[PDB]
Amino acid sequence: TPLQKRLESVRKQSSFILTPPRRKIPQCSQLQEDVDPQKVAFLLHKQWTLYSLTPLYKFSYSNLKEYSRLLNAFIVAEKQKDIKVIFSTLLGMKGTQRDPEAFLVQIVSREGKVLWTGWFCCVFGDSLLETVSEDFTCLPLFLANGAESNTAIIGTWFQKTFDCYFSPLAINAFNLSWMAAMWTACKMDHYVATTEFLWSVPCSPQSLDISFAIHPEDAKALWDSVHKTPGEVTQEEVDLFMDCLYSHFHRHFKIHLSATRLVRVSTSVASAHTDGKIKILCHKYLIGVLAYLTELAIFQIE
Amino acid sequence: EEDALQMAVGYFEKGPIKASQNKDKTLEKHLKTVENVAWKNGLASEEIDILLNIALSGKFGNAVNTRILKCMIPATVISEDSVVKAVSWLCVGKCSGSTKVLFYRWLVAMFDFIDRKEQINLLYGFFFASLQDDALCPYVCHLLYLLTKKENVKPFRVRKLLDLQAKMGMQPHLQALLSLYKFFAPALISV
Repeated sequence: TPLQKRLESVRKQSSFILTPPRRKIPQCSQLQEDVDPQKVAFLLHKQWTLYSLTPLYKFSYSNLKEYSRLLNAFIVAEKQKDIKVIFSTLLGMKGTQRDPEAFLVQIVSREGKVLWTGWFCCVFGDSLLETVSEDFTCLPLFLANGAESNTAIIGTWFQKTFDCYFSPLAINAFNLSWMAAMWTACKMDHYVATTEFLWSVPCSPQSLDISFAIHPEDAKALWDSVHKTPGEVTQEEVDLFMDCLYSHFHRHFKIHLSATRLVRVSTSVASAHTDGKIKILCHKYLIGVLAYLTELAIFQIE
Repeated sequence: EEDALQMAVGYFEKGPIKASQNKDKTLEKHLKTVENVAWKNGLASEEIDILLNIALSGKFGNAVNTRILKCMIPATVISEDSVVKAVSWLCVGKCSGSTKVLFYRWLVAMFDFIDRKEQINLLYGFFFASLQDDALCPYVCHLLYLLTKKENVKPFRVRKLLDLQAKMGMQPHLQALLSLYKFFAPALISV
């Protein structure tokens, strides 16, 4: 039950049974229970460097202050090789009631100049929840905004004290196109930003990039052209949205965007990159954007 | 003769050097030639440890001239370090700072040879409080590196080492002591 179940999960995932998933359109998520409006709004329009974090062994959301002290005494120790660390549970960034509660790790420098504000969450991640034992608080996602030097040091502290490991989450152009399609499929209003897809042609001498930055309403009326089954988005529908982009770019510029790869998909819901510096979370659909991000971090974990 | 020669030296220790009829050195030089063959038995090393440094003649050259080659033949025993813990007593006599440096250098170098390192480990704070000395620090740090155990990592010692690091400069000896205390109960963190 406790380990062989993960074995079967890995076996099934590697077996590669048909996985065009009829994922539901991201639903307008009313801010559940106690989500701190100031804290949650602080996490929205901030660029998170995506990481896939293995379950924290012997972790507890009761011993926050002593972990904060141990990590603060280690951060300033790496400067020896002015800084405050405040572990902060978020109380509402979870998909199911059984998910581990999301907690923050903020490097606060006199005033509240939050230098790093790292963030661990497990939302709709009940595929790794039912595979870890009770001692592991599985938080597949890790969201660090501060400098990579502080991230790659708090990651080492977490590895040392919880046996949890940080593989840098990289959203491939497949998942990038997927999340591009569902985030224009939302029922949002007052589109914050233009729906931009940053492509990158695979030239060996040069490094040309393309920004297919649709008007967010024009990318919605274009999605409704390729949207036939309601509620769920199909891989056929996602590929048809991407192919409508391809055949409307090649119609003008005569270069095949399908021969390129997505590197970033800016959307009024959430911007998303490939190299890891992915999650800008403009709109408060984030319980679904982070659901996709955790279910993608689970994939890298398992 | 080695025992008898050092009792003869002790006879020189009960009287002034001027009032003595024979040289204080020449007998100790014969002892040094003996050390070139055989340095000091456990009782002999104990005795030459305990008396030649407290208050008596023990000239800072003559005491060091022995302490260079005063090392044990078999090993060092508990009674060796006992009465010389009254040499680290550091007072009117004090076994002055050059011979003190040589003493802690000997304590580091012959630390591989103690019958019971646990007894000296229970003498941890006596050497730890001698670490405040600048001249003794580079060698007392090594001695404590070889002397350390978990029972000797009380938080007041951790904060004393941090106070020493703040007051003094960044030193490899203090860095080694701090990394070791971090290897034990982590009241401090340093890499």
